[PDB]
Amino acid sequence: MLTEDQIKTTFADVAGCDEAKEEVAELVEYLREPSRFKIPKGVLMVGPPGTGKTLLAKAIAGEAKVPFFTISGSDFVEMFVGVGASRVRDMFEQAKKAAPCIIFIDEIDAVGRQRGAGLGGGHDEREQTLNQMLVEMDGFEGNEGIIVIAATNRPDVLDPALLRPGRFDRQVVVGLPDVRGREQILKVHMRRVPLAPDIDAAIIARGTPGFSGADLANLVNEAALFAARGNKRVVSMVEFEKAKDKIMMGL
Repeated sequence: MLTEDQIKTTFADVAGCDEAKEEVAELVEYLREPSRFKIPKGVLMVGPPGTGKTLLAKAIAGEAKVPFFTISGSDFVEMFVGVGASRVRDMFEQAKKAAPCIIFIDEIDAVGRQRGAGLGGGHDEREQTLNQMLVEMDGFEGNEGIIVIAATNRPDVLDPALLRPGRFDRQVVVGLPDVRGREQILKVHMRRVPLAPDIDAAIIARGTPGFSGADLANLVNEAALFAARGNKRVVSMVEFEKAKDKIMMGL
């Protein structure tokens, strides 16, 4: 299925990520004015879970004032079964009507998973789906202003056909926030939460190395939940301590 985002996302909607926002500047400029521009074709957002990879892709589109499309390669939500070459073609043809635009391939880890022991997939619709995505990118003339984006933490596990020149041959690092980034992100997610005098986002950040953006959003949520559980009007540092610990037990 091809979907389109109906609400714009911009960099204002992305907490932190300052480094990656700078790195994608060139992509935003290409989408705004493709004829002015090697040319971007496929971009992989590379980083661990929770760094906001798909979110940043959506934000590029809103910064450039272009549509954000998503392609799904399976009609079933818990299993990747493919949609086949014809459906892939139809999805690219319809998105290309609206170029310049971003086309985001959902779940590239599944779509690009290596399955044939190098012998190919034949009539397996999963490989038919992958192969047609590659063919469609190779058919871009590069004046259209289309960027195809996907997201992974393991680019080298993907079918190497995906990473050849002209396909997903650019990677953008979307990494974990550093301690300054964590404080920045926490402040965003705490803005509408009632805080005790003892709250110090810098101290929370010191105690949360390796937390992703999602982890930080969830940390604030779990602290707020502990405050609710304790019937407290505001969220204090002890609710953050309880939240941080609960989260460090999912592991």
